[PDB]
Amino acid sequence: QTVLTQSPSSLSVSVGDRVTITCRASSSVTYIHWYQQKPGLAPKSLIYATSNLASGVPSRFSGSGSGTDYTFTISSLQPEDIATYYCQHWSSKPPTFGQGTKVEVKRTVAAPSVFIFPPSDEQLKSGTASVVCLLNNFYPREAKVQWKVDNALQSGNSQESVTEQDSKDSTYSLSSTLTLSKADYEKHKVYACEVTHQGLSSPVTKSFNRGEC
Amino acid sequence: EVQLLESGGGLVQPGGSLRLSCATSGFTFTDYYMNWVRQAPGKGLEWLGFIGNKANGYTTEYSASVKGRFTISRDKSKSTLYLQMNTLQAEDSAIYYCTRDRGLRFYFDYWGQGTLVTVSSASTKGPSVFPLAPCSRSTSESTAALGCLVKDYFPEPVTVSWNSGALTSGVHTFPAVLQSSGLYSLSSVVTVPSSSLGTKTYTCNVDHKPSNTKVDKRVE
Repeated sequence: QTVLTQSPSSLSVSVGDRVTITCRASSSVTYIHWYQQKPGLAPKSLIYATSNLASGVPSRFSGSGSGTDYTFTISSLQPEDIATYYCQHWSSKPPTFGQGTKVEVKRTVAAPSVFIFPPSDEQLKSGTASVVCLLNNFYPREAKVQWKVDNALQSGNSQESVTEQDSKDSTYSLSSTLTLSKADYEKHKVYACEVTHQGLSSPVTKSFNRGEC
Repeated sequence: EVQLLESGGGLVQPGGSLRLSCATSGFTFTDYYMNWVRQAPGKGLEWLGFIGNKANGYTTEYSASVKGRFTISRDKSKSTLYLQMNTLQAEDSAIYYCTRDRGLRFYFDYWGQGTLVTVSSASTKGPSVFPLAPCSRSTSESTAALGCLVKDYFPEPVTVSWNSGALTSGVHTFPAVLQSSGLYSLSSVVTVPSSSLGTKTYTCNVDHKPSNTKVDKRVE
């Protein structure tokens, strides 16, 4: 089995700059094929037979290389190119793929828009209480979210989920959820979400008082 | 226009069987070599095998990792490709894509969107859809966020749209997180102007086909 090894495995480059991904085969191959996998979508043919661009692929993409070493290039990186790229060979059985290379763009710092949501009545009657905190459209993705209940700092009772970079604005979004039982929820009043991010001079806090919504 | 559509994926018990199907259109089916490639939830792409065109009466090839278990076949009269999977295991849980070969052992020029297979002993549980709304509108801020919390479901996946696809701008459906209970939970949010809260309606259309659970919940 001919093993293809891509390098690097991750990239963060400014719009308009050059991205160069490498694909090394453990043994010489005739051709190398490249596929692009945008978030939530299946892989799509980008470059075939080492240097041929599939139909509709823009001029910023190109391919080269021979034998054991190959190269995929994006000369002027665009947000629409945010994805994971794979190299593939069919010169040996079975045809393998490289491990993939994650490509993300760099943009100006954008502070997140924080929102907090109290648990619904319908859920509360079931016995549980989920408190959601939302950080919308920010960059970079490094963000710190701390939950406070009556000013008491929480830990281990919440779960975060962050989205893939959006091509429309090059930002990320984060969802934090705090889960407590109805009884535990009802023995406290102030539910706060404190957000730390590079685009914020000081941490932003969004909160609400139980019984008051 | 070449079109590949997978179906048949779902929850399967370890050591069990499952059969996937790939319906094609927009090209002469028997003229092309059809393949199967799978992707584990964050890992790479692994080729499974192929079945040649009628330039071999359906000659098949498989990877050592699935030979003896998976079986590829095709039906010319239906322009459909099949993947019979037997003796399923935990490591077989992945998104299965049926792809099209441009030539003979050449490259995959066309792909389907995939069908998810989940090998688990856990049971199917439909989600509960709770609304995500702020305590008060607040006239200061010009933008407000709404949402829906799709909680306690298994297995993946779940589909979420707003106002039957009419509302798409500002929507952010987050990737599901696996809760300590082995059940998934995810939030779908949308930002809208505060001047709309109390004027127009906002409904989230949640579909969890694995449990036949379709829910249209109103947020405001």
